[PDB]
Amino acid sequence: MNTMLFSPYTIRGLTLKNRIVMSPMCMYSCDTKDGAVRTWHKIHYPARAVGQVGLIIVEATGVTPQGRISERDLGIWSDDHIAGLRELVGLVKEHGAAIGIALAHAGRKSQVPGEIIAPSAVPFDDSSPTPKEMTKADIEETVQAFQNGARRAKEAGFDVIEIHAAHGFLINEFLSPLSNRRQDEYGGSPENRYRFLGEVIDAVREVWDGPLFVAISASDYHPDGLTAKDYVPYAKRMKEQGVDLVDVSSGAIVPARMNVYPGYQVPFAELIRREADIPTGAVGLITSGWQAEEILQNGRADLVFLGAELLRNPYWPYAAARELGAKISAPVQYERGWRF
Amino acid sequence: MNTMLFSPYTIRGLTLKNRIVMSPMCMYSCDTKDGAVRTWHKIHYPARAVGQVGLIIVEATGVTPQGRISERDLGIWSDDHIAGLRELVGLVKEHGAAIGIALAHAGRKSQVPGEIIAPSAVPFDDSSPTPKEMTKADIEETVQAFQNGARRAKEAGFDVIEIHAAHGFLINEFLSPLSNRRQDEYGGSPENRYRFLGEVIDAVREVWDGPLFVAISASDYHPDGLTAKDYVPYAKRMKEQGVDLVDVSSGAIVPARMNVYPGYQVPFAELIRREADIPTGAVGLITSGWQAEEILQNGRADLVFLGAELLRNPYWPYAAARELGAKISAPVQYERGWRF
Repeated sequence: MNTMLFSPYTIRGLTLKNRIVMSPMCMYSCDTKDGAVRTWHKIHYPARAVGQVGLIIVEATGVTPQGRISERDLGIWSDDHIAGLRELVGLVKEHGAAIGIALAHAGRKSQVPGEIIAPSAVPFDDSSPTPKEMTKADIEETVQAFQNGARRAKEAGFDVIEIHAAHGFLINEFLSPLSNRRQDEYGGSPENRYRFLGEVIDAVREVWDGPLFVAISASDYHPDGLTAKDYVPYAKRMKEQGVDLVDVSSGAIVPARMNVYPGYQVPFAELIRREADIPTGAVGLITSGWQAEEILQNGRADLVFLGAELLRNPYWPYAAARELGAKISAPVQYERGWRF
Repeated sequence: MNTMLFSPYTIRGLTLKNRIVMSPMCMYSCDTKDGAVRTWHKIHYPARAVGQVGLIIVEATGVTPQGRISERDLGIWSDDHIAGLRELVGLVKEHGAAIGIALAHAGRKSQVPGEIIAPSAVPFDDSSPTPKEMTKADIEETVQAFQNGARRAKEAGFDVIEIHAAHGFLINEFLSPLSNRRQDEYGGSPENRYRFLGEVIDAVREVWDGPLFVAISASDYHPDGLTAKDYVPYAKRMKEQGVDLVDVSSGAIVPARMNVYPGYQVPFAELIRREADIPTGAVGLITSGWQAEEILQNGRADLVFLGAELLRNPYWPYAAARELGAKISAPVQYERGWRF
């Protein structure tokens, strides 16, 4: 009847109607290949809003055309993108939900034709292009791209920003010593590997005072790589720098074996939560409403992030609320249809 | 593995990918009160298309402003409506589904301010306005409105048209002797009560050669009213007149007791099907994929029409296909998410 999953959650001054969040998931549907928002996105994202998702994070959006994963990604490297994005914001908020955006750079895992960049000139695998080692100029400009992305997102009317430092992409690559072999201030030590992310958090916080997430991969799944222990100092640092919540997933820095099963990334989300004393978001194989409730109720995370579950059902919250016997607001058009 | 629910179904030359159909359900979301298509409709209808519904019938659309149920309904009484509707058609078809529209007149059950019309000047209940008995001129013009609605729907690019003669609305009111007390060619006998619908089917068929549904209420649930027996001659007539399928629901002509339970309108849909030798669509409380499969497999109907089920889940076909272990096409963006 009276559950935690469907309880409000305030981040800074922004209040989410529930703890359900849509994770960023690339839709590869910018057919115009210019980072533009499209018909697809205007159907896809508000559908989850209608289904009572409390916070919807728009897919990894490239801060530069270089930093796209693919050519068919969304972009925010130009003021021309603000209008497309502002409409998307309107269409999602109109139907109840809050909206965020994952500012992203794909680093050495970019599949865009041409030069791709990374902290060190070291490919993802045997089959991947070797990226260009970044100059201090490249670094500064990339931090600047992130700041501009944030400025644009603010102007488009987003409620939340997520700095995307996960899944083997640029920022994640600086953090992991597998990929960061630099011998200047940006590599070589725990504090140095953090600096890139740190300057991005500062750079974004200059132009944006709203709710701020950071996505991480808490484990590299590699003997010589990082583990969730390593992100505890980093999360403590993020807290001081003003990061409000940590979106805790894992993996994808280098090819690796991964044991996948229900809530397999929850203990990462909890370790960072308790040890760094910072709010976290759990993600990855959260099927039922029951399972989400246990996560929140046992202080494992503060928001449950959903992925395929919301691709499989955009109205998953209604399904979960039936399963938990909870009362939630139906759009007025579906009140009688959602017979409680 | 290999099921009937997810088998094609060709009507005239139009082939539906499966037997799933979204029933027309009024959304009361024309806030501009001018019959215009709106943001709401452009999210609502393509969401079900994305979820692999084979045929989506747009809500009861008023052929005149008088024939709206409410002021916030969709309309098709003007050529100005063609553009709004053509876009909606585009947004639904773009994402796989076929699209239809229920041409509607609300008769004496209209709640629009001003004059409402009916075959006889007899209200719905004690609490309802008394309608204006229709002149032969009124009749002709109403048939003409229906024809124009069809012409516009064709021009907007709809694949299917449904003449809405159900749920106690205008055409249904001519058919039922509860509501039709006329003593001219339009009332008094079984053949006379049919004539209004008959002239509408002819009038629509003049301007439209595509797939044509007719919605009926097979039972008035009243001792002196019609029963599904009575719609067998009428369905035989509809067949000759070129009607391709009959959308068989029931009730709502006058206030009445209704026993409601799973597939409670299926035997209506089957009687008309076998006895008139015409394709039918079953509707009303069809929860599972299992239950839909039995209907199709035992020749009870040819398409299952869905209502609240699709308000509760727009991707119900995916749910049903999991339940039946059937292979269906996911939009390319959700292929991996819909892991089969």
